[PDB]
Amino acid sequence: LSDFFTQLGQDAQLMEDYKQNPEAVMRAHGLTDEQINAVMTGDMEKLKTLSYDVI
Amino acid sequence: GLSDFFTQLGQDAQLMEDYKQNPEAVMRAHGLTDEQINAVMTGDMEKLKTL
Amino acid sequence: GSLVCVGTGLQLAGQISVLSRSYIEHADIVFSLLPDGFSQRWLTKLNPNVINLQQFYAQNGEVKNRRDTYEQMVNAILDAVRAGKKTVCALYGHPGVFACVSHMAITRAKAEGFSAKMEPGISAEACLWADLGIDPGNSGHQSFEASQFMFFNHVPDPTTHLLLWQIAIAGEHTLTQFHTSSDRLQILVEQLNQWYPLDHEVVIYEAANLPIQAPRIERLPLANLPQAHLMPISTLLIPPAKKLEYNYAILAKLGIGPEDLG
Amino acid sequence: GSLVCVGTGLQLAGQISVLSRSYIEHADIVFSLLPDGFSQRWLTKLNPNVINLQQFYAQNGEVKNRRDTYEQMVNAILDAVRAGKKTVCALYGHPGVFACVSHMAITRAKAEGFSAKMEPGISAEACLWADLGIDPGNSGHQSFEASQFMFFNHVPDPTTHLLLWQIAIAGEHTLTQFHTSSDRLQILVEQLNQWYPLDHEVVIYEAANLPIQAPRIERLPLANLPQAHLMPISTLLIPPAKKLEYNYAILAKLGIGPEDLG
Ligand SMILES: Nc1ncnc2c1ncn2[C@@H]1O[C@H](CSCC[C@H](N)C(=O)O)[C@@H](O)[C@H]1O
Ligand SMILES: Nc1ncnc2c1ncn2[C@@H]1O[C@H](CSCC[C@H](N)C(=O)O)[C@@H](O)[C@H]1O
Repeated sequence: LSDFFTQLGQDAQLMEDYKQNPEAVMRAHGLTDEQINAVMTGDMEKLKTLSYDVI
Repeated sequence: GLSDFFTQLGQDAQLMEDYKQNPEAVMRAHGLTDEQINAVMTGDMEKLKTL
Repeated sequence: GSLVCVGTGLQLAGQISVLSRSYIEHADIVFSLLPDGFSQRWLTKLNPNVINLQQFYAQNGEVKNRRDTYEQMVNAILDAVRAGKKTVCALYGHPGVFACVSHMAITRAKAEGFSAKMEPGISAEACLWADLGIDPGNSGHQSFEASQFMFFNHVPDPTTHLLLWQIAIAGEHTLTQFHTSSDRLQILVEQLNQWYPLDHEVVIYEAANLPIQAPRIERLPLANLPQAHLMPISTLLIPPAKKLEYNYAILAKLGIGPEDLG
Repeated sequence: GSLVCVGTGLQLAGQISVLSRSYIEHADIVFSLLPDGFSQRWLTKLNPNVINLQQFYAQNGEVKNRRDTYEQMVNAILDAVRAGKKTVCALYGHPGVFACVSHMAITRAKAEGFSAKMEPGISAEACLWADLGIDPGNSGHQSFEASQFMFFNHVPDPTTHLLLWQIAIAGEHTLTQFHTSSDRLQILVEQLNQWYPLDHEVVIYEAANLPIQAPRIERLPLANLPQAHLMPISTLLIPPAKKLEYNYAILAKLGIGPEDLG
């Protein structure tokens, strides 16, 4: 998971690939179905599971 | 020459910290002329764009 | 030793500047304060000599003033500098935007004779303009920390885009709790009612930290704020209540009028 | 085709974000607006298919409204998108901070059915906090465009750090000239005197564009502003005129006082 996210955040090729077809890119990088489901529902808590407070 | 060095320096924190310790030595070692170095030390951006 | 404080942006890995990443890479030691564990893994691959400033926050229900937390962060940073280490502080976003640790560290380092500097980063405010398609220049921009807006006398310009940072702890005067209360937020709404109607639409904004994550852009009337789900990363945006009106006094001094404006 | 608007920061080469540099690299075509020729050379090595938006500014003394300049920039960007090109606009600093071209291009692209987005960048404001060691959160922050501050009704909070952008054209109502006049700046000084004394110290700030260049941090009383040497890249910072004062009405509703503040 962490490997994919770090690549995706840095690589504008991959980023535009991901936006075209998120599920296909995520499957192609090995993400599980629960990991993909976590992404498509926006559940960041489960994603961290699966892997300043004041001025 | 000049444009190479500036792009070089703006991106490379090693070279940036090398430059901060000894600006003249780093600038000479990267081929800057005395007029180019003088422009840098007096802050004359007009002249740097000329050169 | 020396000190450079950088920001890493809000998004994982890609929102740090090229120079700032290079500073992290080449550092003797890094003191971090990052939004999550994905960001922390990325940093440790960049440079394995990381000391997490998170450890100095109150642990395990324990009561701790956040100013004592920051002091310990600042002191830990300066210890590495005083020892002789080429030290980098890697904070999320912009290290000097609503964040005191780096400013205090740089002031202290400079006073003890050490080289210290701050490299600007991409802050949550910068993310908001892009995510919401708002230019702060359109009708102006005001930022305040929410609690300072309550504790002290600030007058907002209701024609601007107004930001209240750290809205989730608005009114939490002890600086020992992670969140405020709904009655505190109701007092904020009544205070804000001097300038904004109760049905005025505001936006709870949260910039995304991961590249698979959409930002939070939640629109709601101002009256409903005390019932809303707020997080420490939440910023409250209050759009203008009022459109720009002509300043005839100055236009006359300039010898022009409205339909002369280009 | 599609549209991504990025920023390159203020400093040469190193202040662009890692992702934003990658967007430029992989683009079909880039439309640029950069501070100088060193920045332009750096961009052309990243991606040789660059169209310089500078061409659309008034050339050779011609009378031209800046609004027609920006329209032509927006239209040129959209033409590449409509043709089918994966298009990037690379503006200096933050592309949506006191800059209309990218916001207008994205709005127009979205309405014609094209994917358009804005990536935040490091703006001149972000550079100022770092260069001056000022946190916008300390006592709050206000930004206005200088001419809008004159032409329309804005009330500044004199406890905040106040910024007037594009100070060099303050009061230039036609948007056909590159600079204003000292009589206009004197009218601004008199307007500002409602809140700031004539001997109030202000700062003319210019972030550096080159890595061998120090920033401009020129301190002067407000009265001397009309005689000062201003450039298009100059921003006027006006530090607080008043200290923060306690807001007794709200503190009482909160049931606390000054001595209880953490
Ligand atoms: N992801 C995010 N989205 C929106 N606002 C955020 C945010 N993360 C932090 N903030 C704002 O910043 C406050 C913490 S102060 C730290 C700010 C950070 N230096 C920056 O550059 O943005 C939060 O209370 C919130 O108001
Ligand atoms: N190098 C610089 N230092 C300080 N302010 C600057 C600057 N370059 C541009 N500005 C400010 O921005 C105005 C032009 S509008 C462009 C702003 C740019 N998008 C940014 O991110 O900053 C100038 O009039 C000035 O007020």
